Amino acid sequence: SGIVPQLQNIVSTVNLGCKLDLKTIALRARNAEYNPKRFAAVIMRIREPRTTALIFSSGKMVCTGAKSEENSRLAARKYARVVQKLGFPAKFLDFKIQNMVGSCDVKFPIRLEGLVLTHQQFSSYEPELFPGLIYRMIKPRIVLLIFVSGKVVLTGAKVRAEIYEAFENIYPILKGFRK
DNA sequence: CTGCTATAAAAGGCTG
DNA sequence: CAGCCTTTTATAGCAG
Repeated sequence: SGIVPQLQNIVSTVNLGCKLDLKTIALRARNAEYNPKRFAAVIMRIREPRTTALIFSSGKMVCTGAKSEENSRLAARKYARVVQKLGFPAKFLDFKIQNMVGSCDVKFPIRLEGLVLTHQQFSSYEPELFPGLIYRMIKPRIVLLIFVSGKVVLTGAKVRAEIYEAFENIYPILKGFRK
């Protein structure tokens, strides 16, 4: 297509390998908060890579907001180090990229009303509920949110190649419905 | 503007 | 048990 989807968000998980005292973490770490009555984890943030972590008493952690796999792992290690420095016997076990989000612009308006008819088996489009056509692709297994503006969001990927494969698969289809 | 509408994914505690 | 809740991010509609 000559168009490369840009990564906008990465969700990763890692296991610190030890029970954690969320109250202690919340009290001592800057940009760390804990309100068990609202959510069961410590919400911690760092400005670089700009991300947000959810740290559970179990030792498991969720890292969100990075723009790349590297940046996601880098952020996860920084959060792990913070917990480690606090005094907990933290490890860095089974780090894994769980979801990746990409977006691009095909630079032409799309006749979503048309796409939905021909690709009924993969599309959900109710403009009065949400303006984007939701395309549930099978191979690769990725969900695309296709807009009239020609903007496209792709999500559900574990590796970037899946975002690229999905976009390359949809491109010839969107061209067939230029508005 | 805010907070909804929809998408994926994980963590784990909570309600139904 | 299932499903909600929170967190992130592109996208773009809506009522207040």
